[PDB]
Amino acid sequence: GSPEFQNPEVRFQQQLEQLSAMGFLNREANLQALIATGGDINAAIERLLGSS
Amino acid sequence: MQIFVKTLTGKTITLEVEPSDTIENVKAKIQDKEGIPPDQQRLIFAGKQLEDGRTLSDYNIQKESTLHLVLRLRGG
Repeated sequence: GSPEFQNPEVRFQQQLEQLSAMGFLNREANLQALIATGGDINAAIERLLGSS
Repeated sequence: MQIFVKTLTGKTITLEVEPSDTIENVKAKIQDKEGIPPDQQRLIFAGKQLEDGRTLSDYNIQKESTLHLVLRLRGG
């Protein structure tokens, strides 16, 4: 239906599929990194692995 | 031993390393193959960041492992 992406239970659902496919055990932080970028997964992971 | 190195872009680089190799040592090999300077190279394993001042024995890296090399671009 129409769930909230902010909810850690969802974790974007689709965006998390790419994050986990690139070898990343983090979940919550990834949801934030995805918001900070706005869909830019590569730019997210780059900074995400460094800090937040 | 053999290993697999997939970049954040999705590139799959095949290289050779020893259980006594260092993170920096691997970076040099990758630099030779590709060309990207080690300073712009980042080694991530299962989300865990492999620090340059570490060994393959620190995070217990085995053979046939899949390492993810993130490329932190300084430009835009």
